[PDB]
Amino acid sequence: IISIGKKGNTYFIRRPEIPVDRYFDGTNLPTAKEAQAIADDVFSLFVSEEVD
Amino acid sequence: MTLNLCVLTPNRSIWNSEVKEIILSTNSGQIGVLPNHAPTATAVDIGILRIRLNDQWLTLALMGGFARIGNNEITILVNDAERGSDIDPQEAQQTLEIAEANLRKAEGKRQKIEANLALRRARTRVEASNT
Amino acid sequence: VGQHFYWQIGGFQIHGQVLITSWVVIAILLGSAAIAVRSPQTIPTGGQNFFEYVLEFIRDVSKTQIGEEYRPWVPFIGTMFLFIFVSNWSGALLPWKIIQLPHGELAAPTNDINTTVALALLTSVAYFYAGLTKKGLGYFGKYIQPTPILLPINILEDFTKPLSLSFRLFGNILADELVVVVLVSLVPLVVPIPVMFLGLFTSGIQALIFATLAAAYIGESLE
Amino acid sequence: NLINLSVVLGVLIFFGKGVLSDLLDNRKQRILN
Amino acid sequence: DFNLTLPIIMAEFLFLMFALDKIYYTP
Amino acid sequence: PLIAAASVIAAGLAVGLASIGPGVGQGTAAGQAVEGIARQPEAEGKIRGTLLLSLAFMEALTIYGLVVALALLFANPFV
Amino acid sequence: PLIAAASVIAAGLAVGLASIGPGVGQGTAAGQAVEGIARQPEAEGKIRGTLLLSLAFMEALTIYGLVVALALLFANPFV
Amino acid sequence: PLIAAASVIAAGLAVGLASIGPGVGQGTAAGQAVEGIARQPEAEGKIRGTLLLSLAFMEALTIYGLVVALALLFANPFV
Amino acid sequence: PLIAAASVIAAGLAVGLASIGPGVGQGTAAGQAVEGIARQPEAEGKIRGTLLLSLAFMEALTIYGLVVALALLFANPFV
Amino acid sequence: PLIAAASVIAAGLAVGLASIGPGVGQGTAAGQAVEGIARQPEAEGKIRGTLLLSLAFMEALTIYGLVVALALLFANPFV
Amino acid sequence: PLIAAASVIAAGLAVGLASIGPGVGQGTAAGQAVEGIARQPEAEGKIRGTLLLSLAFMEALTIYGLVVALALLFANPFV
Amino acid sequence: PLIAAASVIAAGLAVGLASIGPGVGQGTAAGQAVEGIARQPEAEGKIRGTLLLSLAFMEALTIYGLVVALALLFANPFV
Amino acid sequence: PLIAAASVIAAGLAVGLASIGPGVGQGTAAGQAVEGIARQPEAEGKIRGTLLLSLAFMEALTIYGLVVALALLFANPFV
Amino acid sequence: PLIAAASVIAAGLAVGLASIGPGVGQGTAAGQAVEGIARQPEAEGKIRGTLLLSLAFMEALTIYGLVVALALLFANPFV
Amino acid sequence: PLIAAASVIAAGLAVGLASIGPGVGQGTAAGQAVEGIARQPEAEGKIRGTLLLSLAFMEALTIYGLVVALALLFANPFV
Amino acid sequence: PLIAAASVIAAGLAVGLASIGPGVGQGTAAGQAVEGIARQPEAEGKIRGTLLLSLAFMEALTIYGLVVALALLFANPFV
Amino acid sequence: PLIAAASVIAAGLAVGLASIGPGVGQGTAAGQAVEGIARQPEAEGKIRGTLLLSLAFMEALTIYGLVVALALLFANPFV
Repeated sequence: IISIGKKGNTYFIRRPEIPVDRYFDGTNLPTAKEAQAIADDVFSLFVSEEVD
Repeated sequence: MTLNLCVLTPNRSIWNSEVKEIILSTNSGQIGVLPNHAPTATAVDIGILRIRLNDQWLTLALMGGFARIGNNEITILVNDAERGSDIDPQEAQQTLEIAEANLRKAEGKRQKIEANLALRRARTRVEASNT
Repeated sequence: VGQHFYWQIGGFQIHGQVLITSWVVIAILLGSAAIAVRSPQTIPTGGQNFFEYVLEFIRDVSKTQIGEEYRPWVPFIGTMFLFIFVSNWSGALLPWKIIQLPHGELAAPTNDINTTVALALLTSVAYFYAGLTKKGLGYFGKYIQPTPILLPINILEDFTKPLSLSFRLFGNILADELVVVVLVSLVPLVVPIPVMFLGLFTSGIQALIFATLAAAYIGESLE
Repeated sequence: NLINLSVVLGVLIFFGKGVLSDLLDNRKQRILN
Repeated sequence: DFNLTLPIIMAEFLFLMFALDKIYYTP
Repeated sequence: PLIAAASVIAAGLAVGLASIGPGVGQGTAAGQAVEGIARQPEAEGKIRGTLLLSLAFMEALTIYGLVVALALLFANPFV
Repeated sequence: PLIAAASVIAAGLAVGLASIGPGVGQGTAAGQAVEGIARQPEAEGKIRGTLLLSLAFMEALTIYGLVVALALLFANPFV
Repeated sequence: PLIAAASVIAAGLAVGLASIGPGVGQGTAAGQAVEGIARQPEAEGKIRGTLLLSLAFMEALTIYGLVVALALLFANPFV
Repeated sequence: PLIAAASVIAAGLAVGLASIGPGVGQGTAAGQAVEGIARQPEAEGKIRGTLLLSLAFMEALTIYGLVVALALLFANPFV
Repeated sequence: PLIAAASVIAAGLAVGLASIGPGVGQGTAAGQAVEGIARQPEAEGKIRGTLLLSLAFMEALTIYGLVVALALLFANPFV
Repeated sequence: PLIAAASVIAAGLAVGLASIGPGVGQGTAAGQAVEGIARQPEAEGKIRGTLLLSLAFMEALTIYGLVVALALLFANPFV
Repeated sequence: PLIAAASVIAAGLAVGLASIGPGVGQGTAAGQAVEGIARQPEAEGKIRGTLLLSLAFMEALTIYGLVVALALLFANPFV
Repeated sequence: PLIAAASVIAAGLAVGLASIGPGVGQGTAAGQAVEGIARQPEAEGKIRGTLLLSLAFMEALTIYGLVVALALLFANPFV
Repeated sequence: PLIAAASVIAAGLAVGLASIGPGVGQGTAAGQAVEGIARQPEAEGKIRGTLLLSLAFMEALTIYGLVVALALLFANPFV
Repeated sequence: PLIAAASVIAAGLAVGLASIGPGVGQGTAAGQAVEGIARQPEAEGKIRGTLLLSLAFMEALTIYGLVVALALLFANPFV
Repeated sequence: PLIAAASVIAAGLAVGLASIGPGVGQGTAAGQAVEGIARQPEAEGKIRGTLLLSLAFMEALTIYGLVVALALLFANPFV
Repeated sequence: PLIAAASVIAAGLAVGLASIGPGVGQGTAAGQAVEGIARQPEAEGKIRGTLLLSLAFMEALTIYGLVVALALLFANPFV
């Protein structure tokens, strides 16, 4: 699971029963560089067929 | 003497103006484009969009995209573009060194694409000192 | 029609057809040095506007190719380049018809074998003299060995690389020679003018190609 | 050999005086700047 | 016809090369 | 003798083949030239420059076989 | 005499072997030419000016061929 | 005689077969030359610089057949 | 005689059917060369190394045919 | 005798027919190498080490015929 | 006389026709190889392994014709 | 006899026209081999094996001519 | 007599000319084969289920002409 | 006799020229089969079906290689 | 003697050059066909019905030379 | 002698040179045909109508080969 | 007689050399035609028009020499 909001990742990091890693944050504006960071991580996560 | 240039991006429209030449860098070619060009559809990726306006040869570096570059009304659907001299030299060189720090990390085939994109961020950044 | 000799004996039967052509072209080339630029200037002048463009062009085609040690070979590029393309001008352009030398036939320096083989040998032993200082003084011509396929080689190629550029200019000067003479041997002068410009094409093109050719040999020679 | 070759050479060298002025139009640029 | 006409002319061309190199290239 | 009888056939075969290579040469040259012109009718001066440039090379390749054919029949050294 | 026979078969094979090159040349040239006119018809002035300038060199090659083949067939020194 | 016949046929075959190959090569060379004069401003110096080089190299390649042809014709070492 | 008549045809056929191959070879070697130079107008620094190394070595390939052809004419041990 | 003529022509054909082969392959490999350099200038040493190896194998195939050329020319234990 | 004069021409045709195919082969193989190296320079080890493998086996294909060319002339059990 | 010459020329033709094909084949074979296993650098499980099988089959093809080379070289049945 | 003199050339031409087509055939087969297998790490022997079969069938193409060559050489009722 | 000489060479040229087409043919089908199974090895059954269904006639071509050879060799109707 | 061995060589060259033509056409049609079943095995019956229709036509293209062989070999109308 | 042997060698070379082009034609047309059902497996209503036909036309080209085959077999006009 | 042998040879060569070209012509024409049927069946009337007209003109091309062959043979006012 990928978390995108800091409220989200703060909820997520308390419970590791759900397999969760690689959380990021873009707040008050989705900046093109932050959306590109999300794009980079999810594309590099898909280039391995581990994740479909 | 020019074309209608529209370099777009997800949340912005970076540089809509008229310029003599367009030297966008694809993977297979750094296709120089200039007025009355026949409609080509390039897959423009990492590299500088060197353009030569008659004032000066102001360069802009784009992280990737696409360009339905046709008859003087082109739309270079760029992923991420930083126009002109908005990029800063010393921070760009330190960013290249940090990209080297991200280049040597780990992990088989999963993370090497992020390593590639960090290297290519550095290739975007080399434009700054060249600007 | 006869490219062999002038009967100028020098004890060992030397060809004067090389001699007089080489003399006249060499003389014009060295004597254009002060047409208007005997007192040169920062602000370009009469002969300066000729010479400095050639010098900068030579630096362009050389420093890229020759390498870090560009300076000891700046004469090497310019002499061969200017001399050869101006002598090709004199060979394809300068007429000698109504007055004929009783011994031989003279139109060009590079016509005879000796001229161009001498120039080629010059460039190639200049390559070897470059490799003298700029390679291991044990092995300079026969240095490299891959997984053995090149055991007699890297010297067999440079045996004939001088022969390569020599014959390169051989056939190309004989080319314009024959093309000029045959159509005049056919019909009066005014008919081949459509292709005399073609004969002038390669005559003007030989400049840059021989410059970058022997300069590529010299860029190999940096090592 | 002289006649036709010298006429086409005159064509060449008149265009070539023009081209030498065109080379002034390249190096005069740098020396004038 | 090789025998020695080619180096006999090559030596004078070499002298030309060096002297022309001086009188033109150095200034 | 048959020196002329073989000179004629040699020059014929020469001038026959001497136009093959530069033929398809000038062809694909013009093909890519006109493709570049279609892509840009603005650098056309600097395209036709490079078109003349190589077309003259091949039209000087053919005159090689031409002058050999002429030095066989008209300006023959042997007979 | 057999020399004239050799000259005739020479000229035949000369004008035959001549135009294989020029044919495919004009072919690929005109093919890419019209497919480029499809991309941009507003360049046709210098389209023709370059097309004709290459076809002129190809036709120069093959008229060189034909005219030599005729020089064998017509008044020739060796016959 | 027969020596002259076998030499003139050699010179004609030499010029023809040395013309046909470098012509086809020069063709694709001018094709790739213009491949880039749609990329005008990065091209008119560098493309011409390497193109004159390569194309005069191919001119040399066929000139090697030419000089052999003229060696057979004019300055025959045997005869 | 007939052995010299075989040497002379050997020389011309050697130079022709030798240069026919390196011609289209180095031509297609250009075929991507100045295309790639137009693509990347900055790496000529080692392009003119790697090519012109290739071209010097195929230049060697055809002057192999030359050092055969000329020597078969002037200095042949047999005739 | 007759065997001498057969030998010199078997050398003259051998040079060209062995040289034509690796020529076009060397050309294709050189074009691909320079295109590689131009698409990825961040690969220089690998491409040079491969293209020199290519030149090595091709010139090997050339000398593969040139050795029989030398054997026919200079020293046949029968001729 | 005819047997040796045919053995020598057989060796000539053999060394001519043997290396011509593997020439184009090794060249096109290394051509695709160097573009593969340009695209993916990382796994270069087994890549060059395959390269040298196939090139050595084509060297075997041509050394067959070579040992023919030599063993025919030198150690001949016919004459 | 008159058959020994026809036998040795048969061997000379056989091994050469045997070797011409394997080379051109192994060319595209290895070229697409290195290309595929360079693009995808990991899954060469049975691929190096199948490369070796193809090279074995084509080396078997050319030694199908090498057997004829021996059978036309040795003092074997009738000639 | 000419009987075995034609039998040997028959055998040579038979094996050489049965060796040419199968060569390039098996080669393009192997090239496209590694194209196919190198992309998808599927059951590589299963994907070879067509390649190895066709390679055997092309070897059968070869062995046809080869056993005809052996029947011409040894088991010849004519000579 | 002369028929006894001509029979075997007719047979060999027949088998060869009937073989060379099937080689490059079967190669294309094999390679496209592997490239097709590379897309997905889904059916594979009717893929081997069309493969072997074609291969029936592609080896019928091999039969026609020597059916106009064995009738000459084994029992020549004229001799 | 003359006419008999002539008919023999005739049938030889006949059914030699017969099978080559469709010998590659069958392979190309099958290579597109296996791509057919690979891309879509949906209309396998119609693919293969069109397929057998093409391959039988090529089969008959070979039966042309085969029936003229059966006419020439045994049921010779003249001889 | 020279009366009817020419007729049969003419028939042989006729049916030989007949089925070389029609074969490649059948192959390419049938390949694109089955590509038709590779992509759109629904036009088989007239895909069969243009695959049975137009291959009937390519055969109609070679039924002329049948004509010149059987024209001399049944009744040669002269002999 | 001493004539009409070359006549029947001409007819034989003429039918095959007539069928070679139009064969591959109809091949590529019908190939792109059935590719057109694959791309759309809506203009099937114009498809049939162009296909039939092209291929009929191909048979016309072949008949332009077939008439020469038959009139040559049957009752030609020469022989």
